[PDB]
Amino acid sequence: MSEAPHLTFDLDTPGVSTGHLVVPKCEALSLPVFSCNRGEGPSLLITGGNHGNELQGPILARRLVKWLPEAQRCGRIIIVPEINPLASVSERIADAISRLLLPVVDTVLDLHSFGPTWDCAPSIISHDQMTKTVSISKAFKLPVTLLWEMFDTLVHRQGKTFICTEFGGGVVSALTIYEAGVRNGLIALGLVKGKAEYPTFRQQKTGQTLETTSSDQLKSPSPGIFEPRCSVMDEVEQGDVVGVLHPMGSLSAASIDIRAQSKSTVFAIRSAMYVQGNEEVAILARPLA
Amino acid sequence: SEAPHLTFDLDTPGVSTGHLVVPKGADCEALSLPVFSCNRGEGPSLLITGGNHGNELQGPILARRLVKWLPEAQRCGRIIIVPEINPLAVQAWTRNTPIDGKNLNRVFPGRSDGSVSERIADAISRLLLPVVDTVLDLHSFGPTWDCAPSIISHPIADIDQMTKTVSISKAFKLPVTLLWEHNETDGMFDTLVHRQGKTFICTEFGGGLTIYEAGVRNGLIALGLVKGKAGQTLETTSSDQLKSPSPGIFEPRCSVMDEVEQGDVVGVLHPMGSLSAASIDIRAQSKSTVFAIRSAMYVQGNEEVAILARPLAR
Repeated sequence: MSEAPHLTFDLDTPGVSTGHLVVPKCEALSLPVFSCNRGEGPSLLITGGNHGNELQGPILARRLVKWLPEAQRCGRIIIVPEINPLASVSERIADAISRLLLPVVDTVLDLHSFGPTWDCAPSIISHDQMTKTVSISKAFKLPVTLLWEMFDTLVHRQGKTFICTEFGGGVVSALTIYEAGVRNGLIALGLVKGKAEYPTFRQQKTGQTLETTSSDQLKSPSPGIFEPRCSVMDEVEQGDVVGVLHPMGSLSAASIDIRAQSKSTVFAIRSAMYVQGNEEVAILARPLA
Repeated sequence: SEAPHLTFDLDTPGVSTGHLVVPKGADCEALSLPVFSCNRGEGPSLLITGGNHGNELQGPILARRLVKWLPEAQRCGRIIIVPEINPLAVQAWTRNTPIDGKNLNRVFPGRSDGSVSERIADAISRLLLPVVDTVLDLHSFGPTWDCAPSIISHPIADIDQMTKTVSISKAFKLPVTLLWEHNETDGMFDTLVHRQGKTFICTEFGGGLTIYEAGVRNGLIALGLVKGKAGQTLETTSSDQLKSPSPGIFEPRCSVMDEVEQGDVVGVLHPMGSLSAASIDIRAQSKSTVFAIRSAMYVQGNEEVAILARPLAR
């Protein structure tokens, strides 16, 4: 009964506004929102914090909120740094974003997190508009642009362009790499002045387009303690040990090797942890044919 | 009913593998914790434990490496290893026991008719503790923390015991040996150290491994259990334990091993309910080294976010 979702300020108000997106009743959640409305030009929504466990997205989004008042040349940029603050309520949060934010933007940039248990390459993932989405994605000049075969559905259910930058909690994340990349996308979109620059990653200034399919998505054959045996960006040969699975019911039993099925690059890899059978423990990727 | 017991004989010469059976109780069925024992006759006795907490797997992994290496490397004595003392926690991805909510370490020596954590503690205390003089715990500092590969030594009033334990700890040759009177000694510490007068060594694993391997090998050499040829000593006091003044998103601004000056920003706190409000700086109270620091995460007011340390007086 009581109230629909609402914003605490008017999005048509020129300049900078800060307020909340109130999601109706657990009780009401008030998600802080930043909006800079500088008229005609590109309209972009930036979201972060799907995983309350890994906050590099939210930190990058807050930095952007402080910087955009001086740098934003035109258009409209809405920033919701933390989408899952408590992290049904998840349906109602999705609904609030769909009703109040998605209608006003043409593009959505999700600062998506895999969680603290994965390491992954600083990158953009993509699953006509595909050509547009892929060119815009490459314009970020991140170390990897991945063609990988739900929030993209919401965004697609309004026919908007969806860009997904991937964050993980492992050693490979690189916050300044992601900053440089997001700035390159805002430059590419025409929202801020400047020239795109590849950030230095692993002592290099390069971008690479890779693809991943089912054979490259390595899964555990059975339950146990997964131990990674490679790092993000490692070039592996077919048959190389990507990780080892240790059994928990016995210290005499053998461990199981988890091997790469083809020559490929380690895009993401799980940290050491207990996994069930058929759980993905490494994402490999290869260059396009 | 059933008492806790081992499924094999510790006095069996050579390498044995089996289980420690924790009987059924009021909250769950019996548990079988795998145990390794390498008996090479007369010499030092040692228990090595991992997996007291469930979100730390480097200890369990290191323990399993020792299980495979000690059959050829152990020269004498007896080494018992339990790579995961809290399988319930390891499997639930939880810090403490998911059934009873208890931190297995703080409940030692437990009780046979208590909750699951208490029965696990009772089983270890009745069957493993009485046969060892030294316990090595491969301890989870916290997966939300990055900390130096180290041993944290808690000051105690018994001078010889403190001297012996600190010397053995330093002989591991890890990056840091940290003197710290944290008073988080309920359970296992009080049991082994104060009640039993034993050598208790805690190696620290944060959530941020060949260092640890080499360290534990040096430790084993120093204990006379493995033959071979095998570092900063720092202290942390209350002014070195930095806390958030209010709830928000903590953002670290320094890394483990960084040497910070008095007044340097160690981290920043971003307020949770506002994008207009300014962030709060969390500063070092003295020139010190970063021993441990939290990962970017949500914190409540007065939560510890960084542990700084200073070199011990020479």
